[PDB]
Amino acid sequence: MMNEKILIVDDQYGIRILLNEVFNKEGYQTFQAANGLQALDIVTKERPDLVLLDMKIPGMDGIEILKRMKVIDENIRVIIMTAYGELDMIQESKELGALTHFAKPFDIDEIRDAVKKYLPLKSN
Repeated sequence: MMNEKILIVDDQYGIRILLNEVFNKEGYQTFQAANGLQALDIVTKERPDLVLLDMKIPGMDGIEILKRMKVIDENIRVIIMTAYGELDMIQESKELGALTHFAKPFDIDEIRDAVKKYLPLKSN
């Protein structure tokens, strides 16, 4: 316990400001990205333990991005965000290296709850 680097990977604007302000006051230094390529760049200059991959990006599937994250360090918690039902490679995704897979529309309460339950942060 002694760090809090998060990386929000996504292109659609809007949610990037929700996870930012929320993880901003809560006490988390999250960043912003888009193409998996960038997510890796910041992951190498920051090496965050929480990586959010949005499969709703208009370009490619982050599925491969994760494979690269775990390959670097199996001790890297990387969450995902896609359909909240049709499990398309979501059940196996975690098996490789993905805590859980949120979806949209999601609730800032369930997001700050799981994250706060995963990584430890100044509380009380």
